[PDB]
Amino acid sequence: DLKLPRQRVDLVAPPFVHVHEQATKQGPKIMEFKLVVQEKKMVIDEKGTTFQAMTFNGSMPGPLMVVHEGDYVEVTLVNPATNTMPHNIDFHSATGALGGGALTLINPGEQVVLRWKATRTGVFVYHCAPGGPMIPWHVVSGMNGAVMVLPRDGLNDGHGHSLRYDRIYYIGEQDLYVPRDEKGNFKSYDSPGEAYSDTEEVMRKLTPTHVVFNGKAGALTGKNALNANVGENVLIVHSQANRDSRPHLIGGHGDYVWETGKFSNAPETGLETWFIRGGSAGAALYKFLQPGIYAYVTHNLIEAANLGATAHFKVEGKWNDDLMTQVKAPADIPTGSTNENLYFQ
Amino acid sequence: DLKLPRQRVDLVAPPFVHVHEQATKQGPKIMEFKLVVQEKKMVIDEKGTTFQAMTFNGSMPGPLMVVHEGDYVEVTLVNPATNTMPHNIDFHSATGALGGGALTLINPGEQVVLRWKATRTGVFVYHCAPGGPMIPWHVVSGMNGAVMVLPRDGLNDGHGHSLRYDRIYYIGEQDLYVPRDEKGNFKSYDSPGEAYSDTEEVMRKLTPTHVVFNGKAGALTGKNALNANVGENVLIVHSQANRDSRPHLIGGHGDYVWETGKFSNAPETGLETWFIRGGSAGAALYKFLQPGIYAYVTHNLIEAANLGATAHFKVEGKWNDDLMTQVKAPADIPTGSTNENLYFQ
Amino acid sequence: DLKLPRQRVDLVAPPFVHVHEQATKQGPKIMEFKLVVQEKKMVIDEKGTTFQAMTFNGSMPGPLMVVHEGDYVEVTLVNPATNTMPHNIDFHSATGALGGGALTLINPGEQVVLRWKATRTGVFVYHCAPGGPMIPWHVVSGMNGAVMVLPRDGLNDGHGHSLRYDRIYYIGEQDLYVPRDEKGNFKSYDSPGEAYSDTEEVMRKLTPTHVVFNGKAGALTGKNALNANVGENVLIVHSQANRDSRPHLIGGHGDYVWETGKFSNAPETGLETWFIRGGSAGAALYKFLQPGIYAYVTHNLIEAANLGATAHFKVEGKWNDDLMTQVKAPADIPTGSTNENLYFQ
Ligand SMILES: OC[C@H]1O[C@@](CO)(O[C@H]2O[C@H](CO)[C@@H](O)[C@H](O)[C@H]2O)[C@@H](O)[C@@H]1O
Ligand SMILES: OC[C@H]1O[C@@](CO)(O[C@H]2O[C@H](CO)[C@@H](O)[C@H](O)[C@H]2O)[C@@H](O)[C@@H]1O
Ligand SMILES: OC[C@H]1O[C@@](CO)(O[C@H]2O[C@H](CO)[C@@H](O)[C@H](O)[C@H]2O)[C@@H](O)[C@@H]1O
Ligand SMILES: [Cu+2]
Ligand SMILES: [Cu+2]
Ligand SMILES: [Cu+2]
Ligand SMILES: [Cu+2]
Ligand SMILES: [Cu+2]
Ligand SMILES: [Cu+2]
Repeated sequence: DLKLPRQRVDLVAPPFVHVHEQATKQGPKIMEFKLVVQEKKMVIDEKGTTFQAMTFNGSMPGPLMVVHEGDYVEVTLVNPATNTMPHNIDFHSATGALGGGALTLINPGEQVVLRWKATRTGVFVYHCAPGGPMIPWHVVSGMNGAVMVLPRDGLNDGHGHSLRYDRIYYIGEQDLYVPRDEKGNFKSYDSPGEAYSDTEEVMRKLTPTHVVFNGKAGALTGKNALNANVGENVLIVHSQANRDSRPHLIGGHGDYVWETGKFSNAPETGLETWFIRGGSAGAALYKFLQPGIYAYVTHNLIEAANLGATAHFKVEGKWNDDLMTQVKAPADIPTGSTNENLYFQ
Repeated sequence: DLKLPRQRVDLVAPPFVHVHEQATKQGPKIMEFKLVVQEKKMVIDEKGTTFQAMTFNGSMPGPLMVVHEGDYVEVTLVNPATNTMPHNIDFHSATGALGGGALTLINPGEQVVLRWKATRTGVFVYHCAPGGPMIPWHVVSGMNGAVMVLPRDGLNDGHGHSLRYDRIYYIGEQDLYVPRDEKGNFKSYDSPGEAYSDTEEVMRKLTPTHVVFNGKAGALTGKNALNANVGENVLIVHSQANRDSRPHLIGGHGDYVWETGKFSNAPETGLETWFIRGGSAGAALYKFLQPGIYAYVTHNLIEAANLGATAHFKVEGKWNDDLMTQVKAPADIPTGSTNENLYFQ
Repeated sequence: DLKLPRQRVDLVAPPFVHVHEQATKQGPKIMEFKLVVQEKKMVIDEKGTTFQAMTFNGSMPGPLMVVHEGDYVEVTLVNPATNTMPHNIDFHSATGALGGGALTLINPGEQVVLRWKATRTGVFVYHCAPGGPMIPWHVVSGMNGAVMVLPRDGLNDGHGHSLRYDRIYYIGEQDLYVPRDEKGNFKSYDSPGEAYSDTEEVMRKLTPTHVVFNGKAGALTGKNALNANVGENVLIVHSQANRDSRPHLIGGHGDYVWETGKFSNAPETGLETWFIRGGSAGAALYKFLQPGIYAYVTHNLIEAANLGATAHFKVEGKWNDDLMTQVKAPADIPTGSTNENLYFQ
């Protein structure tokens, strides 16, 4: 009895996002998405450590889904008979039934269809939540993604001026808890079930062994650096389903930041580092002003450099010597300089 | 020489709150409260683990005290001779003398009366603070609560519209540090004094063994679930005196959230997860739109599911199929479905 | 080809700040600062524990640099030949080249001159960032400070009223990771190089051994307490380059707080505890209303009392009995009192 145009959306693998319009004059639609659970071993660091992962659509994070305020979202969740455990899905964007968790529990070999109305604008987390201690275990094993619900008029700056992005990326950050053997080496398992008890012991101490973007250390570095151009307005959506994060664009700023991730609230301007609370998504706009390599990190630098949480942007364009310049290149300290006279010696 | 009506308030045990008016046309009063320290063993988890607790009024958290801006708050603190240690009280709502800590130090068998003026609106923490390493130890042993100072006109949305709650609850979150024996079992002690040295060693590593609401794992689940009704505006006050928290209503939102907890600042709207900084109280409004069970958690899910930090709301009313509906119940995956053709396989 | 007045600034050791104007009618200048790297052993706690530190200008934190929006900042970085490692500098206030890190790498015996334009107002972190795992190691060894870029009209309250401070202090908070021997005693090293491998193992677990303000436990207590007077508006700038902090003035409030530290955003009013995200600086105003000792802490009380993160303010003036008063000093509990009748017994 819900009589609205339907539209099928094909999701893509993060950090890219499926095609969508920002501002729209189209009325409300039923937007149809399909997610298939996949349990599999994945590599999570540059030394080749492996991990028994559980994913939506084979990726960590799950794909970003984009709809407009007032749309209805109809999700088919599929749990193929190759999987070993029950799974479900809960959307933080949705209202009732534990975000839909209470309506979507499916055994291997089954599927379910849930519909929810997109009544609140912003970016939101979605994750598996089977019940009890299964909940943290599914989420930290990789079963979490995000949804963005745009206002029909697109983003604005909270002072009645429109904001438009040229480019969008979705960075999902994941905390992982990998057991070690007596000698400190990471342990390997043949199934998720088998990893469980040792993993639980690591989770209980609340300290991750890895903190990764897009599912592995180095995933968004080297040849998979993110691309941009001087002058472009880039939206970066950042989610963390379980633990806090402090995103920082090294060499840049957050021009407009919705750190709690909800478009009904005016963004903050000109931030250096912002804060994603565990269990939420945030979004930041930035207009690149200078070419070159930028590092996008969590600004716990131990986690960024040593546990895996660094992505790269490669930005093409012309350098602006007004903003920054090397006045004098590295040179010998002058013989006639007197730094030994300074207050602190 | 302070000539104002006096009024005695009877406190109640959390998560309930003593009777009060929201908006008031009464002038400033002296509001008189009494707190009695109690040291005692308490059960803190579902396996029956016990802990040497120190409390105000026998509860963790201490009772919520509610007054209006401009009131004077006169607190009698009582330390009965059955207790073993000196205690005091500091209010984050108050100005001077370390929030009153410097005026309220009492040995067992003594009492003291402090008066402070409620000049700043919001929710605030109160806690014991005897001096030095005693401070964290008293607080994490349970000696902390909150006070709410309402504007005389009641809450507003920051755009000049009144906000009124139908129902209020106070959730105090507590981090606990319970020593373990060689074999990993939790240790038991006959006095707070005796637990001290082993507890200090656990505190120094900054990782709690339990994170509980209203003093124990499961305290606000089962038969002590919180009650509400579709349509009701519920205020949830959340405090954490020592460590950060990220509250999340599973299946719901924060309609209006004062995450730093101060009513002079306009609330944020439509949050998924909010953030209580350690050493503070926050407050969130929500109007229930759907019946059923909701879980209120910190959205570090390891802490929520495995360390104790989950409460339940049971909400009566009629389900709204517009907001959310199960279109197709769990069913076998169709033989003629082709999920093996999807981008991620 | 940049034709502007130059002005040399002499930095001073934190928590004090070099002389500057708040509001200015002067046009843009080139502001010239010099920083010299110093590697040396420092004492970091009250038991005399030592640590292989790396600093800018011999202090942890580095000096606060103050300029106005539109100024150009020209920094000479000097790495004397007594040091053992390459170092550089990155400013979060600057745009491009990893905040200048990519232009400032200097070996011992060398110096470099970088110029950046101060286009964004607020307080910002600066830190060494040589590349890879060297980055967290340099920062947590002490190589980080802050810069404040003031609006030309000075601070305002976000509702078009001017804010002026009578007094400014810079509190840099530092997380430290000191290795322990088998018996739990802190280990000593003869060089930074030698401490490295053991320090890395401690950093990987993400739990600091010390959390200190101005470079050591007790640095801003006793005879080095900070000074103020009843009636004065004091600006406290707080930075943390690597880990989150929750500042709290015990006995006071944050009258006006820029917790994300950026002056383009209206401050919050009347906070009890605020939140500095790791990798950022924040600023808070407060007008002292009462004389006496105040403690400025991070409100993780374990860290404040047990790991080193407490400073003192000593405030002169007259006590205001209206705001707070001891109505009845500590006294025996009356024989005819009946506390045994209270709801919680
Ligand atoms: O109190 C009525 C009773 O109805 C139940 C049956 O399980 O379901 C209601 O809520 C569901 C979502 O939780 C809807 O799918 C269903 O249509 C609705 O009738 C119970 O939840 C509830 O106890
Ligand atoms: O500098 C004056 C001197 O007076 C003291 C005496 O202890 O107390 C003042 O402040 C108290 C609260 O801290 C008030 O109770 C008292 O009435 C007031 O005179 C000292 O704190 C201070 O050194
Ligand atoms: O793409 C052009 C090329 O120029 C380089 C040479 O290293 O430098 C540009 O950016 C520098 C700052 O990163 C400026 O100092 C320099 O003036 C500018 O030409 C490369 O970064 C870049 O690949
Ligand atoms: Cu699952
Ligand atoms: Cu969730
Ligand atoms: Cu106490
Ligand atoms: Cu406190
Ligand atoms: Cu360095
Ligand atoms: Cu940085």
